[PDB]
Amino acid sequence: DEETFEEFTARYEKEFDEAYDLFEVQRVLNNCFSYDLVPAPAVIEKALRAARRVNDLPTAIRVFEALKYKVENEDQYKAYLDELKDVRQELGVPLKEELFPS
Amino acid sequence: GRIGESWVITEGRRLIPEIFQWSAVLSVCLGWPGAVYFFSKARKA
Amino acid sequence: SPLHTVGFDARFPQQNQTKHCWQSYVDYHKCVNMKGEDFAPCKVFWKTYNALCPLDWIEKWDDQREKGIFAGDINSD
Amino acid sequence: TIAPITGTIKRRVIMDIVLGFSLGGVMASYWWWGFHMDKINKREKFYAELAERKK
Amino acid sequence: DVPTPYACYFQDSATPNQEGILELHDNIMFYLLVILGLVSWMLYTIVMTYSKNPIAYKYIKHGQTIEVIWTIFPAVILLIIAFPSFILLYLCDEVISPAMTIKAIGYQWYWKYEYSDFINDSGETVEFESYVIPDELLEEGQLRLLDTDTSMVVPVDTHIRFVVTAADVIHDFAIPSLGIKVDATPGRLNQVSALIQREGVFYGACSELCGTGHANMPIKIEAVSLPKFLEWLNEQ
Amino acid sequence: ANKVIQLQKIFQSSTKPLWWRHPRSALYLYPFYAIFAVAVVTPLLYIPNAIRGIKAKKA
Amino acid sequence: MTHLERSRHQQHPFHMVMPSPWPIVVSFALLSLALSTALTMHGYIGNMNMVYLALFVLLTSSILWFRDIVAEATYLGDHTMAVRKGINLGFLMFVLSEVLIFAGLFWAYFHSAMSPDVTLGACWPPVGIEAVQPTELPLLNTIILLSSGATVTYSHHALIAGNRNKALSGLLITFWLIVIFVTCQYIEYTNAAFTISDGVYGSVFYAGTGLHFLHMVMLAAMLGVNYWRMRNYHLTAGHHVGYETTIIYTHVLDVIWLFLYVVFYWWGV
Amino acid sequence: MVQRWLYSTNAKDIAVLYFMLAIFSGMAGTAMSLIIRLELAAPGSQYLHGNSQLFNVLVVGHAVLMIFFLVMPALIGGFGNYLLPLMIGATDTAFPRINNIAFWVLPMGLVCLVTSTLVESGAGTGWTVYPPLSSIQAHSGPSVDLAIFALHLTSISSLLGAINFIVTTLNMRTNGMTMHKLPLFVWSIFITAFLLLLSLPVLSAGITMLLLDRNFNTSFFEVSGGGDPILYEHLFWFFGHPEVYILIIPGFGIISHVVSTYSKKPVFGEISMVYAMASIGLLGFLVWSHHMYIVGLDADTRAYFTSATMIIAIPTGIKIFSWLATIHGGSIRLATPMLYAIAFLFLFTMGGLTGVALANASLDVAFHDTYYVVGHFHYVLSMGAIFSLFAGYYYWSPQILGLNYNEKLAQIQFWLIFIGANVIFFPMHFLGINGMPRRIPDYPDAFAGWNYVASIGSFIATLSLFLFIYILYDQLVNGLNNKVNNKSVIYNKAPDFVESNTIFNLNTVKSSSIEFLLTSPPAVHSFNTPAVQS
Amino acid sequence: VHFKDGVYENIPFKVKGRKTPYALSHFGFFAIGFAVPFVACYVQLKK
Ligand code: HEA
Ligand code: HEA
Ligand SMILES: [Cu+2]
Repeated sequence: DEETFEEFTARYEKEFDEAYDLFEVQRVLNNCFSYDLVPAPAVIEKALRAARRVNDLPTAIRVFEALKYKVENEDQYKAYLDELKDVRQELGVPLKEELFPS
Repeated sequence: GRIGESWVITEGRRLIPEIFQWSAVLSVCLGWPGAVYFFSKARKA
Repeated sequence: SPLHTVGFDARFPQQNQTKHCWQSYVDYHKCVNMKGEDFAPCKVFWKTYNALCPLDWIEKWDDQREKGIFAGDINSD
Repeated sequence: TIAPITGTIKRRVIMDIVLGFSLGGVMASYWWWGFHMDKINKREKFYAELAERKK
Repeated sequence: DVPTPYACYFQDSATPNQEGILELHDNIMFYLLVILGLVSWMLYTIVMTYSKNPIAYKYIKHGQTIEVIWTIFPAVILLIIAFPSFILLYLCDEVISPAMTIKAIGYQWYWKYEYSDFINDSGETVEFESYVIPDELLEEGQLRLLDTDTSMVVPVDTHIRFVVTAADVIHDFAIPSLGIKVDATPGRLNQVSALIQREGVFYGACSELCGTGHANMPIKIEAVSLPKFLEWLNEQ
Repeated sequence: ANKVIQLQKIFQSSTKPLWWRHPRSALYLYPFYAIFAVAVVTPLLYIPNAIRGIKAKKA
Repeated sequence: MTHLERSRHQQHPFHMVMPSPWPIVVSFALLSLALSTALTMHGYIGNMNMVYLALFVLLTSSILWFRDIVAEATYLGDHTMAVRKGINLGFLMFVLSEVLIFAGLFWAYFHSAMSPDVTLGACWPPVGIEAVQPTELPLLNTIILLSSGATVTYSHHALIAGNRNKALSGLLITFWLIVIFVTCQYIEYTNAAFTISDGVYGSVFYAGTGLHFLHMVMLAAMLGVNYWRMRNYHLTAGHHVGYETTIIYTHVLDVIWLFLYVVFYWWGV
Repeated sequence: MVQRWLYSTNAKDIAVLYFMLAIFSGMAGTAMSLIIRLELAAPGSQYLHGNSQLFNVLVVGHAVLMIFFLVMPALIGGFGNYLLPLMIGATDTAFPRINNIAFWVLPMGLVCLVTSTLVESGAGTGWTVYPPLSSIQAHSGPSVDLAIFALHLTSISSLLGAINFIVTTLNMRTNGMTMHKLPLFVWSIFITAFLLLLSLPVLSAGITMLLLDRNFNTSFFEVSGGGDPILYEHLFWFFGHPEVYILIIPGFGIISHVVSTYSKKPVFGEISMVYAMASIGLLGFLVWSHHMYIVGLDADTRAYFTSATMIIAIPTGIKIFSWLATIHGGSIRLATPMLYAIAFLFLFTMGGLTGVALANASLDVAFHDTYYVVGHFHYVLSMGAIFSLFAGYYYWSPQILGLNYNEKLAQIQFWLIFIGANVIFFPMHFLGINGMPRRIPDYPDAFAGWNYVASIGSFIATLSLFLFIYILYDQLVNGLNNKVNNKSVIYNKAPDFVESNTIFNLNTVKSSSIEFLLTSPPAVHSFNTPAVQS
Repeated sequence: VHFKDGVYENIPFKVKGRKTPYALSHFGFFAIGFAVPFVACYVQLKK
């Protein structure tokens, strides 16, 4: 409802900037997924960087599953494909190719 | 870039089973009195 | 009734007619109880009390007049 | 990477409500078609039985 | 008439008042049915869709569009379902020359119908009881628990006034077939304009408790032609 | 007055029930209820004991 | 030490009340009274003395609770501003329920304004039914009651201001006026207006007047209780839980009496 | 046990007594209504050989116990005195002797009804006490007087409970809570307190004058003197219409609470819903004579009353849309209180819309005092009292007592009682639409199969109640063994699907009600320092 | 009133004691509940 994405986005990166442990990361991630606002690739990269800082790969698994299935978005795929591949090959967090064939 | 939907495809393929199931549920909930009426000797049958 | 007595009714615009029989009976009992010769002044609402009004009220009012304690508020004549 | 988001806030409930209203209306019409047919048949029978005895 | 077994609708209409009442009732039922179907399908689709919802949309509180939509819709819905009610009340409640007037008093577990509009031999007031035939003393072929030894008659294609009252306990003049249902106050009277256009026998019972022996309680109505009514009047 | 403070101090020192105000009245009223109400409610069901049992069965 | 006890007894205006038998005994008294009245008015025994004693002991229990509700406010104390406001609002809602009772009694006969009904009444004024009307007969008492209320409302204001010899004069005047009121009520014991045989128009007025004769008895009993309460001199011009109740009662009863006197006396006559 | 239980002065120790009285009364009333339905399965004296006065007295007892003796102590008293002071944070409610005297004034009502049914006179005038049928002219004996005293004591207890609720809410509410953030259930009970306060005195006075007429050889409303019972029936309807709102509004509050907590999302405009309940409570007084269209009053009065009814219907629909928005767009866990809430929002809504259709001024000619009106109010009574009580029990029982319940047993119980209630109450509308009378032990031979299906549904419902009391037994006897194993759910709040379960150890039970954040039930005078909200 | 742990004191029951294994009391609850309907039916008529 005529709400700017930039303000809440910048709030998200600023919150992830001081990620001392996983609690604030988790709460901010839950808040971001609470809205209908589909997260941008930039905030997803920031979240993965914070998860790397706090060293919890399962949190990365959870967020990747959430991005795979959060809202229908008219069943968009290639957007999901690019938004996953850029952050997979930016630094390397191999997790998706294991839980699926198990 | 409007990938896939085209709302109509998934919209129909998802609601049609649901509306059919709900119609069947209502049909059963209205035919159980009809089942009782049929089973009872309403017409000495 | 031979399917035709008055036709259209427009005496009282509102639907409810609880307070209708008093006015339509006081005049009838008046015109009966002064002259008794010609009923022309009250010759137009014969059915307003015979069939259009509960005859139980009519019979109770007649019995009250016989006993002298009328339901309505009228004079002694 | 589609920039336009937040458009899913309201149209889901709007389409759900309008489709529910349409389904209710068409279902009620389907039920009431037979009821109205029976009512008209009964009315026609009433007129026939009232008019046939006088003449 | 007789309550049809396994019925799920109204009984057979007998008067234009009843057919108008049924028309209003089904007109109201149409909108009520669409509303209940809407809400039921809403509930069903919610419980079917969001039962598997992983993340809750917990930051939605305003919804102005739906708010105004379902704030303005109920008003017009109520207006469009109330207008036929008012027009039917105006049509039926009209005092269009009631032609017949008889007493209907609710006594103690019995009724004493008095016919004072008409006479029997010369000026006399016709009056008779209506006692329910006991179940043990029932004659073969009768209706159980309700049939009476003698009932009241009524002309067809006329207008009838039912003067309803009681003696000691409040009763009810409830006749669903004829579309008349007026309480029987012990001391206060009321006038209801009942007009009959179709022949037949219409049943009915007092829809108000009369103490204990209220299960064996007769109100039977028989509609007759003008020659039939005259012959009955001469016989009575 | 001249007894309020002392009585309050005594009550605080001796935290006992009955509030010390009306012990004789309480001892007079306690047995009266048991003597009266029980003995007046017992007939209410004792007398209709022979009256009870009206089956009024009919066939 | 002070902080912990202040926190543990500050928001707790409720005492550690002993296993008080008041609810069970009052319930037992009411049940005994109810069954006794039911058995006596129509039953097997027509005894009257012992049911009178049961009513007497029920009234004594009620009086005991009523005197405790004001004794524990001073002797026990342990009250704050919040609980005082709670008691005041409770008394306001009791007098509001009494106002609703009076409103129902008034509506029992006040809805017949323009005669909307047809038979069995529906005639304002009821011409023809002219018995000894209870209207304008006790107005000689109503006017002096209004005068007494007007002259004692400000006396009780001065009471709550100072609680001094002027308060004593006010309370003795109140005793005198309530004694006069109960005397003139008891003088019209049997033959006040008429008895209920037929034509119930003033009998409803008589019953409505009679059923409110217990509020004045309760007020007089409370006034005597407060008189003894001040005679003990424990209740100073402090937690006057009875003085506020009596001033609000005398400030509402005059208003409701004037509301009664507005109609039913010069309306329809 | 006499030293602390029979002589209690604690809301904590009296709420459980309220609950025990409520469940005992409910089970006894269900067995007695079982008898009523069983003797009505077929026409004739299948089980009641004559004595229709006995059937009438059975009906009066059923209705009275369902209305004033079962549900009033449960959600008004039992739930109020264990939730409102707990949510406030105050140590104890103001002057608990009010609560104690309100509780202890009930049982002699039960004994007076049982002894009145025992005697040959009986009270067979219906739950309504319309004169002169309840006077000495028709019904003699002390039964009428006993019923009058029972209703008087119930009214006094309800008034005392409202007194306690009002004083606790207004005088010693916690600093953190304010007017603009007060929760829903306490607003519901406060509005119910207003309605009860403004409704009790009219019944008290009118029934007092009826008793005086029966005793003083007089008659204010009976014809013997010139009175008219229509005035008393206006007064009785003026009392009765707010009563259904009194019994339905705390149900609205608890249902709002459970749906708000089970949707994992906050409320949908709490200001709008509290305005809705306030409007319902204020508008409940404009239809004082809407239940009495049968006399034949002026058409303008009937039009005004039907306009008032259609105005009253609007806030209920808005509040229903509010629950629907609350459940929309939120995570759903199919736990049993949610099943009760869904059954409510379906069947209560259907019953209310049927009543709205019935609310027409001229439509009482075919439905009033028939089986249609009983099919109407049985719907709402079952939804807002029976199912609401079941939801509240299964929603606070694991913490208010620390004892859990078998989830499988709860699910099968809900299914059984739901299908039983549906199959019982649905055919009653088909009986009513025909025009059958009410309050008759024997009926014509037209709708026998519907009576038979109602009887079998009643047997299903009573078997469900037997299973429910067995569930109560099992919870009271095997709670410790059920907690350790997987027989029941120990966390009504599954963690969000973004968070690990190890962090969840500190996030066990988090909602918008303080008593859930409390540990196992502490001593009665808990809450040493009142809670503060920043 | 502060001498109770907060486990089973909230109900007038007692696990300890061989007089009633919560079965005599539960049967008695059934008995007192089913009293009024059956006695009401029996006092003026048959079950
Ligand atoms: C609480 C409200 C309540 C409940 C639960 C019921 C339960 C039932 N009622 Fe009744 N009834 C009334 C309120 C209620 N009723 C009222 C007010 C009247 C007015 C009298 C009149 O109209 O003159 C009435 C009258 C009435 C009549 C009128 C009889 C006649 O015409 O004279 C009939 C029969 O048709 C009937 C049937 C039933 C049936 C089959 C059930 C069955 O559902 C019984 C099975 C029980 C349930 C399925 C619910 C479980 C109940 C509980 C108590 C659960 C216990 C646990 C908790 C409470 C936590 N009821
Ligand atoms: C739980 C108790 C309860 C509740 C909640 C209700 C709620 C309602 N009741 Fe009922 N009622 C009774 C208990 C109850 N009632 C009892 C005991 C009787 C006496 C029977 C007897 O005498 O034997 C009775 C009788 C009764 C009568 C007279 C029938 C009679 O007894 O002869 C009428 C009709 O005027 C009526 C109407 C309503 C309406 C309109 C509501 C509504 O408030 C319902 C609220 C819910 C809705 C209205 C749903 C919201 C609707 C929408 C989704 C919007 C759609 C409509 C618009 C466009 C606004 N009730
Ligand atoms: Cu109402």
